[PDB]
Amino acid sequence: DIVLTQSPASLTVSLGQRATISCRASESVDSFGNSFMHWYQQKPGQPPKLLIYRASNLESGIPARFSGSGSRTDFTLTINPVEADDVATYYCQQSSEDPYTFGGGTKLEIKRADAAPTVSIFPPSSEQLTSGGASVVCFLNNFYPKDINVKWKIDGSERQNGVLNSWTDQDSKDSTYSMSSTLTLTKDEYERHNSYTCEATHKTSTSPIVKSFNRNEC
Amino acid sequence: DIVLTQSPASLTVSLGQRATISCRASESVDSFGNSFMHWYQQKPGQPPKLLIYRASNLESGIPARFSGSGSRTDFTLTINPVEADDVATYYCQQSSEDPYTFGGGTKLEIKRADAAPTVSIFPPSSEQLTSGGASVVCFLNNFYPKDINVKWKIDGSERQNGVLNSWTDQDSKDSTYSMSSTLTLTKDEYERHNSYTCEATHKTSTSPIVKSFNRNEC
Amino acid sequence: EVQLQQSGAELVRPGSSVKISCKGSGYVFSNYWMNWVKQRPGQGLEWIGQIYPGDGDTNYNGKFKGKATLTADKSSSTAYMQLSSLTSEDSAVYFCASGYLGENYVMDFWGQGTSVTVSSAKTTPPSVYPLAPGSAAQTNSMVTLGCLVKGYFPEPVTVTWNSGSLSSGVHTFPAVLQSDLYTLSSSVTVPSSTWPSETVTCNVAHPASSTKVDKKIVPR
Amino acid sequence: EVQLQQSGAELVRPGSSVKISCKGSGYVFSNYWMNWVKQRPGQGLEWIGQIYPGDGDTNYNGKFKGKATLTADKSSSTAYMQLSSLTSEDSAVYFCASGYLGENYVMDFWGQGTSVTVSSAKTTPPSVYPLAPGSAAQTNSMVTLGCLVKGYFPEPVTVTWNSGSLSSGVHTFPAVLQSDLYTLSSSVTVPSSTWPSETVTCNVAHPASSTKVDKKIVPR
Amino acid sequence: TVEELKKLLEQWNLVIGFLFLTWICLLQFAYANRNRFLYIIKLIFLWLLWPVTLACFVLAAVYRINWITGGIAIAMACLVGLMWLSYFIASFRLFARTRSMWSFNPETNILLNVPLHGTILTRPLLESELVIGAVILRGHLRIAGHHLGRCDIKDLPKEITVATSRTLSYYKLGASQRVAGDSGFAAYSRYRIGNYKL
Amino acid sequence: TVEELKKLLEQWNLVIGFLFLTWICLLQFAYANRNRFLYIIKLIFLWLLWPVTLACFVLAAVYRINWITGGIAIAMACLVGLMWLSYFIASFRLFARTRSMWSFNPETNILLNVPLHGTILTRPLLESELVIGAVILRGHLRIAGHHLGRCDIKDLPKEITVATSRTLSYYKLGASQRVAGDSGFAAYSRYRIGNYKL
Repeated sequence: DIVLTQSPASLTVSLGQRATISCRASESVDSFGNSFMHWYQQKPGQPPKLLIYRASNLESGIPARFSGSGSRTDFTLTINPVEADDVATYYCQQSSEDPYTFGGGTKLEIKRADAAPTVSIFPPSSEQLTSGGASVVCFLNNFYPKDINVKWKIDGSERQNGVLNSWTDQDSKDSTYSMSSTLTLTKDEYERHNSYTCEATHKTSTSPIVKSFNRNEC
Repeated sequence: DIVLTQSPASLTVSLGQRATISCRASESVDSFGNSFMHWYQQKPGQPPKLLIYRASNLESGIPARFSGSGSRTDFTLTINPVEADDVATYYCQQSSEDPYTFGGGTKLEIKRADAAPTVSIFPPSSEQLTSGGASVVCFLNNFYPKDINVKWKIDGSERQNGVLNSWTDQDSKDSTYSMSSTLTLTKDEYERHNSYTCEATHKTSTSPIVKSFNRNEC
Repeated sequence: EVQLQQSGAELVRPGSSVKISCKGSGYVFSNYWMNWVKQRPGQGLEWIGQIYPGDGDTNYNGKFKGKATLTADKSSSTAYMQLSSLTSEDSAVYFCASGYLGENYVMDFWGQGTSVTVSSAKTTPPSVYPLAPGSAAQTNSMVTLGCLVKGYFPEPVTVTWNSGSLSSGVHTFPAVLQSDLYTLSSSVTVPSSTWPSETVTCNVAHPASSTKVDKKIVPR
Repeated sequence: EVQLQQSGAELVRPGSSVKISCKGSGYVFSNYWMNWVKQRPGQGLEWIGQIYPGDGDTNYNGKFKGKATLTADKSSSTAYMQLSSLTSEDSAVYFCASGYLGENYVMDFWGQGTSVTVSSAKTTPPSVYPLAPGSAAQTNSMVTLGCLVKGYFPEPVTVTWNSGSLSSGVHTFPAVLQSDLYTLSSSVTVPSSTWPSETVTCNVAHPASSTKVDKKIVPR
Repeated sequence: TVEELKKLLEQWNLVIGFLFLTWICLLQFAYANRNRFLYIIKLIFLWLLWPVTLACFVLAAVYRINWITGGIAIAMACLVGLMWLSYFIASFRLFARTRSMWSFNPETNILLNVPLHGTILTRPLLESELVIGAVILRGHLRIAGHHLGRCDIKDLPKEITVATSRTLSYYKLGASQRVAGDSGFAAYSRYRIGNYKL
Repeated sequence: TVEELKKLLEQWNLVIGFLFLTWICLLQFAYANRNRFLYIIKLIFLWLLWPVTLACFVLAAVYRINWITGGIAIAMACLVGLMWLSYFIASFRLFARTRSMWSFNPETNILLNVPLHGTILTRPLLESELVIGAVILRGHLRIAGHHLGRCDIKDLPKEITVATSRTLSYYKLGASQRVAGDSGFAAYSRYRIGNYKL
């Protein structure tokens, strides 16, 4: 069984530059007169899409921006122009022996300009209250890069438990990120305090953006 | 230009027997390694249908009852089983030289049991009378063979002029014939006599079948 | 499914010119040959010439060299044949054929045919008259009816019964020319129980004069 | 146009067996190979085995030898994969791929994927709650709304807005597991003139529990 | 000793002229696709001159003018013996893989073994390809440009391509397409190069 | 006169052994599709031994043991001269019809002259057919089982097939079919065997 290794595991490139992905192999991949090396592109939620077959042939329906290199020990996938729709995970596969082992996978990232996050706090609804609970949700949309954290405090008491974070994948249009922090608590304990605020800090500014509300105006 | 000759010009065969059509040629038809001889079947009102190409190959969609013979001087189309739908005119064509000359054409006839004609006489309609004329029509349906004639007489006076005969082609189901004899005359001259009758004689009986009427009952 | 569709009927005065159309579908029209087979009403088939729309190469027979001109258009996927200096001899039916593999020496599929008439006689609408057994209706085991189509020009005319719902025991007799006018007859037989229980009709369609007649027949 | 269509979602208890379906159209199914690529939710792709419906020849990887059984039916033009002795490790998404020319070493076109979950947790219908800026509606240049889907199992769930007529400024956040239940959130932004001029709604479709909810959101 | 040596020299001149004529005939017309009779004749001369060549070299080695020509004769003898044994080894492996008489043709190194209707038809090949196309053209199968007989789209779902050393490729039916006529496109893609011989 | 005749006989034995080695090498490996260098070498030997064969026959004709061998030598000389002139006539007609160096190959009698993208690619043919199929197989044209390069369905609407004597067949594009991939079926049917040469 050939153990395919990809380097790097994650790569970030500026928009307009070129990307270089290398796939190492355990033993010789080239068969008698053939290479049997393939490169696949998989978007989250979509099946893998074949880009290069036999390490030197472009797949039909694929733009000519993808090219292959290497011979019998290494294989390189090169994308000279990179676009916002090129964000995916790239895999390398060998088909010279019975076990069709796949590569480790390389996630491609796009380096774009910094964008300030959009902070919006949503108080719990009456349907949640009559259901038997109360959950507050903070939305952070259109921010970059990934590195961001949310601080939750109620009446000056910072809370660690009950917060769940969910990061979205990179968009194919503006290449920005979106994250949501939800604090699910009980109804009675929700009304035991007074203030609920969402503080989001990012590397784009030293002062975090704060959204706050109370229960005495709703 | 190759002058293709077919023999016989007309052939009749009993139902269930075999048919043999021969196409003579002026000069050698076979080219360098090929024959370029074709056989076509054309029904009245329909375009020619190719049966055998290269004088030895069956056309797709054609029943296997058609076969070819001969080489470089003669070509024979053989139909071992003959059916009621095999009535048509068969042509032979050469494609070895620039002029694609066709054959003389052979009309295939089916020999069936004798059938007595159905004689029906139709008096002229009132619409014809008010139009300005009067034409009587005699219909002879489901008879065999082709040889038949109609005798027209009015009040014992046999008439030669004004009668038109139209023979129909052989049916593909019962292989019988149909003919119509129309006597177109003027309205006043139509009423100048008394009787109008249609007498049809055939080889199936020595006594002709007569249909008669008068104007004093209509 | 490859197929070939031609135009309808053409009636031109002597000395004029006509342009016959032949188009195909379901295949690359530019890589297939044409044959343009001519058949006189009384004589047999007669080859005219070939044409290749891919490069415009045209081959002729010699007798039609100058009489017939073969042209093709790749954008419209339609082949044309121009017949100039037309006389009464040119009155015939023309068929366009092509091969399955695009060859030129084999004719596999043909067209429905294009009838061309070269005469100075003007079109005359057909007159339809009924034909019934007026004498005594001859109510025997099987009685027959008829439809007369007299005084029309030029060919052809289509005769059916009750919009094609009665195709059993029908005999459409060929028409004969008489003083520049054609006379056609058609006879049909029906069971004695069906007539006159349901009034049958004979349909006449003459595209040359656009005379659509649906005359129905009744007992005297 | 060749294509491959699989089944929907499968939820089986541990120790049971599942039968995944993959069928193709537009090509001769008996002359094309399968690949049955397995991808864990956190790991990458993993080849399982091939099958040729023409003669029933099956090749395997060795790790799935006995775990997976490849069967195909020519009459129904459908390939099957049986996974027995299922555990929590087998919870993954399986893709079936084939080549344009029917080869086995190249995967050109794939399927939409079949998610299989191996757990003892029973299905729980989702509960949908509205999310609005209750404090002061924050009527700034651009205001956003949200739709909360909490307490459902298992994956997946589809969230759209007004039957897909609002696809601009929508962010469907991935769900996270919490006490055998998933919580999903979705945020959408609208111009201040459109809201609350037209009452927008968030649609939720959970085929596992057949809970079709069309909850709409309004200002406090 | 003057006239008899000249007479035998003239006889040898006539003999070498005859052998030159046979050489020219073999190199000009003796081919598998040109003249089967002359191809078999060339094979017979090869098979009978290989041991004659070896014997001539060992005879020219046992005698010598000096100990220089003897080494050259030994080298030529061992070289032609190595070529002889290598040709037999290759032909025997080829005839153990397939079951055709084309295994002994020096003109061909790749052979096809397509059975059409129970008879394994053998046709030569020029290159080893991943996928081999096949057309019908009105019921005349033409796999790799080789006419095999009359068939339609319902072909054999297996092909084998043999080579001199290993390389027993296995193919299968795939990508079947039909037209308005009786033609086709169904090709064969290789899926295994193992399980040698039969 | 004993030892020098034996010495020259040994020299002739070594010479005939060397010529036997060259014969075996030419008949075993010298082929167009096996070794181009050895193919050119075989052509060179043919071209240089044809006049040498003629000269040897006329030399064996001018001398004789009786008036029996002289007639045989004359017959052999005229036969090889006829073969020589016939080969040159055929090759010159072939090279006047096409413009390829394959016209001088004795192994091939039918040649294809398909120009792909401005260069007339020449490939050998085995039989003359009314229609010649062609497959693409993911952008690799394989007319008559001959790989010509990278192309798709938009081919050349003309082909010419030359033969030794007359037979300049002209072909044209036809029956073009596509699949889900980048393959094809478009074949070429002959429509004229006239207008020889160019």
